Amino acid sequence: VRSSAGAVRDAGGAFGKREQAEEERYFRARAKEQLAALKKHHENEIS
Amino acid sequence: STTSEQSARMTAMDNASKNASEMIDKLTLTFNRTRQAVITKELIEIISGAAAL
Amino acid sequence: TTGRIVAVIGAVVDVQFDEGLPPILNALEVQGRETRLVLEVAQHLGESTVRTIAMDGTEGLVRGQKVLDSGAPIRIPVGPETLGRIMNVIGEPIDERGPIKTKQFAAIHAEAPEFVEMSVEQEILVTGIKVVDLLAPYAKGGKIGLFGGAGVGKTVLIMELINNVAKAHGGYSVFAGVGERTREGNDLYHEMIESGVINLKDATSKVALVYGQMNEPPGARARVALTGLTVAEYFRDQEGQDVLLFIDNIFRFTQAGSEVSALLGRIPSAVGYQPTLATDMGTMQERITTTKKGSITSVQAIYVPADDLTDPAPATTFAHLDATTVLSRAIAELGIYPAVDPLDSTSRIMDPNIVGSEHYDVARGVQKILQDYKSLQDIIAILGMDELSEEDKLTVSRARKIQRFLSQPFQVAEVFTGHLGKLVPLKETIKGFQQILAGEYDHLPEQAFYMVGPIEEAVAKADKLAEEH
Amino acid sequence: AEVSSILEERILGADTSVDLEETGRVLSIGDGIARVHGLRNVQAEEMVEFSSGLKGMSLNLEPDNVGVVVFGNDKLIKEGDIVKRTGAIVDVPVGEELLGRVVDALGNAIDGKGPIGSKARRRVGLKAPGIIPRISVREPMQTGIKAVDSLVPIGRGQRELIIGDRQTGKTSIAIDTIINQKRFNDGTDEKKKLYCIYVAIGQKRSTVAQLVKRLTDADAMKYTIVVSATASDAAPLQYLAPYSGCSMGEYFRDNGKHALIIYDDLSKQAVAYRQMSLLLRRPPGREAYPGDVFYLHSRLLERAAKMNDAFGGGSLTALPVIETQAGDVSAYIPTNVISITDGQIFLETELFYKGIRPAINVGLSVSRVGSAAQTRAMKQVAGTMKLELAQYREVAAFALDAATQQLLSRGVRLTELLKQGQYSPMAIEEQVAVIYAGVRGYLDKLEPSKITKFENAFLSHVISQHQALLGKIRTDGKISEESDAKLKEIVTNFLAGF
Ligand SMILES: Nc1ncnc2c1ncn2[C@@H]1O[C@H](COP(=O)(O)OP(=O)(O)OP(=O)(O)O)[C@@H](O)[C@H]1O
Ligand SMILES: Nc1ncnc2c1ncn2[C@@H]1O[C@H](COP(=O)(O)OP(=O)(O)O)[C@@H](O)[C@H]1O
Ligand SMILES: [Mg+2]
Ligand SMILES: [Mg+2]
Repeated sequence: VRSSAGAVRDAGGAFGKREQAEEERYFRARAKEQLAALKKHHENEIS
Repeated sequence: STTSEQSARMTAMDNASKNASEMIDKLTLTFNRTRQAVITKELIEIISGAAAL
Repeated sequence: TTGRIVAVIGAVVDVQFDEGLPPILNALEVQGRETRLVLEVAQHLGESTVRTIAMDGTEGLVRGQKVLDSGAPIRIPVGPETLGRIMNVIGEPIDERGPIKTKQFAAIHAEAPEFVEMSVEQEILVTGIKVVDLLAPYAKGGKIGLFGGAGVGKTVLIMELINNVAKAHGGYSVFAGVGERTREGNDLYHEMIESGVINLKDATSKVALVYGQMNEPPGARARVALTGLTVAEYFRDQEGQDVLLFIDNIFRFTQAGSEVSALLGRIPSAVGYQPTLATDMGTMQERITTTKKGSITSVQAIYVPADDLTDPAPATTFAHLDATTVLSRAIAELGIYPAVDPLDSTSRIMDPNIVGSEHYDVARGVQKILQDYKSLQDIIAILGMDELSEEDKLTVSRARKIQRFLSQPFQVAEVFTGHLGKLVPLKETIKGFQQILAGEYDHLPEQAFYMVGPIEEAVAKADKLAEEH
Repeated sequence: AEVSSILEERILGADTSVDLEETGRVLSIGDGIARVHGLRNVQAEEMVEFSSGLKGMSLNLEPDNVGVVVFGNDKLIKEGDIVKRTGAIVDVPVGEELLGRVVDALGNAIDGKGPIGSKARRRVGLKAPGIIPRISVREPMQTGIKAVDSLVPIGRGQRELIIGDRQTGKTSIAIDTIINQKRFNDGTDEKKKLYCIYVAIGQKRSTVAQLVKRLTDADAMKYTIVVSATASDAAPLQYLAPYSGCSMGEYFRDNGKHALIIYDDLSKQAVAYRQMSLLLRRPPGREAYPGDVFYLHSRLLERAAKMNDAFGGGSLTALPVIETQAGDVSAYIPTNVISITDGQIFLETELFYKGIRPAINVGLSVSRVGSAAQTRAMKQVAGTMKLELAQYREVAAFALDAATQQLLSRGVRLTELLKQGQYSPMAIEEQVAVIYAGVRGYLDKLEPSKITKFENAFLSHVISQHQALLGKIRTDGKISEESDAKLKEIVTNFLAGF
């Protein structure tokens, strides 16, 4: 019996949900930052 | 602080790996039991169907 | 010839003939029924008895009821007059519109095409679905599979394909509902009537329907696939033209075969399947082929009992298909729809010499990045995104953008999502994914790519998100 | 005095007619299955009768003998007995005469209260309606549970599935659905009245008695039938009870009326069928269930249709109840019925004990109809609630920035909003009011442990002072702009004053 990549999130136990949330929070933050930068670029390039 | 933190991380990872090894041993025993039970169950189903004709 | 029922056990009827026996697979008609009950011979038991599976309910049968022998297998009406109609396994209409008035009746049992008839030419069939076109492109005349458990999108995806390919397809089209919900059959009938492929007034219908839903006894579910296949075969040969053939699901054929095997005296095999699973499935899937006389594009929905792709039925079905699109529940939970698994889907034409080196390289880059993402997800479960190498975070970001960009809104899933259906031409999908990999979008947020057609729509959605920030 | 007189009235009319009837001799009786010899013209799945007035069904027609299953106890049948064929496929009484009556699987009154006045009979084994009679599901079936009416809505003619473990709250959902229909059944229009049927399979008689008294307390037997094939009833009765109840509901849908039938459980009908099939000697299958175990259910749940207006327009909803083992949804019967039904309602023990009751796992629960079969107000509000919970579930496993912190706050507020009590279903407009208050960021100020308070209190306020607004929402069936402005001011005023 072996192990394969991407198995922690295939089980869906506690580590799977923990990893999913650790990913989602980080990328929500980065999406917020990128959206702010996109708005700033929009305004600065209107002219 | 960085020296002590790295030492503590090394110790914590060692303990976590040891606990994962114990859990892996227990789960491997359970998996072997379950695999044998599944083989026997399917085989008994086949035998009962064959003898029930 | 005239025989006489001598036993009735479930759906299996034993009929005794005093004259000469009828050959295996012949259709027999029970005399004394208000409706039409047709038995099909399956075995000769000796002592002039023949075992048969009833194509209808065996309620009210009496030991001794006389039976007529039609002398031929079940013969269904075939021709351009079946278009726009609905049929049983035995070919009688169930659309309450009058008799089907054809000149040709075709037996539902026939030998598969011989090896000296196979076409060896493949050319991509563009469906307008990003994931399908990119990673598991279909092919004209090839057999397509749509594996996946329950509630993942098999029916929605196949309806979307009928909406796209069938609507703008010159040739005819056949739909065989095998052991599926009757609600869905009625919904499809009405959706086609609205679209116009089924025209109840003129003779311009482009779709022929055959139904044997899950209220039918196993005998009828095990043969409605053969009835639809016969209609498609006729349109392939005599009409000499392209055909589409949608089947939903082709696991109910196997399952219905399994519900009577034990009563026919066969020892069960594997996980309680009939011993003849592979042979029974092969003798059917081998008539759905693109010979040199015609061309059937066959799309099949294949239930996977409990998401288990190693079950004998889907496992065996895998070998009969050119392209497969393994819909996955783990991806449907995430909201990525259609939930096609990009790593568990394959196609035969997916080679650099059939699609092109740009398409092939884009597809392989996407698959590699997704596999690397899967490898990283194990680490992120212990470290956290904050502790990844500044290059690995780039892989994760690209992988999530690509994961979202494969989602697409269908024109048939308006009711669920509420969005609007998009058809994405192949060049636009290749460009979108090549750009997403090349890094030309590593500043737009992930959610901009979720449920949009071409990439420019993702840019516009990101612009809207930023403005209303 | 008159007691004996009414007793005589029963003799006064008897059954003089003795007829020349076909018969058969019981070659062998044992385990509930008789092997009759004779009955040459007995049909398949016909109803036969024994010398002691005990019924049975001829299930096996072998060349040498007929395998009969006895609908009752088996100690009273000897060898060499006599079996008389009644010449009629198994059928049950049907009609409005059955409403409010507890009956057994064969339509015999079980609560005393006299006999059934049914003037018609219907065969249990009838084919499902074709493809043409039906019409897509349009109206909503109001269940009363907020989390079911909002996140996994059920239409009329749909076949939802309530699947879970033991003691998660499935019969509770069934009873709430039954009790809620009282408001519609008491009203005037007949297009909303929904007659309920409850098939109780394998449940001990005490449980069914508790259930019947609970329905009586809520005054919900005016329109409920209870078909009980409890545990002590021979397997041939627990096998046949779902089909009897389905015939009693087919009578309603065939006559322009609407019916609701609740099989409870189907996982016990499967076991009774397996026992029957194993005692008729039919070869077993997987997990010993016969091969025809999918058919058993598919032919039964396919009768829950939605007739078009040419065929009366009547409907028949179905809410089969399955029971999984430790959440192993991947078992055999669970997967069969999951691939037979439309939607699903997953109840989970981890949610039952975490405080979420009903445990409806909104993440996995599905409903194919979805959009359709939902009132416009609920459609407007539950959509935003669904998006908010979908986003919340992604970032829930932990517990910083203002945006995601507020996202978690809103998710938790909605979660504590969706909770509910027992046998207290809420009118759809009240659900809309509560969910609107919760989703329009009003409760985000309150603590979560207090949300329930607000909920309760809020209703008891709106239910008295603002009856007019709720009547408006019900009648017009949408949150119009003026209705929205009102709702807004009511919630803003109430929040501060509390
Ligand atoms: N909404 C609720 N609020 C509080 N308690 C509940 C709720 N729903 C169910 N319960 C509790 O759960 C217990 C079991 O309920 P119920 O009988 O509905 O589940 P069940 O799965 O049908 O049980 P079984 O399957 O054993 O018959 C009841 O005692 C009841 O107190
Ligand atoms: N393209 C889609 N977009 C959104 N939801 C979908 C889509 N396809 C399927 N679904 C979801 O799946 C359900 C229908 O699944 P369906 O494909 O009919 O089941 P199966 O594939 O098992 O036959 C719907 O209720 C819907 O919520
Ligand atoms: Mg389907
Ligand atoms: Mg219960």
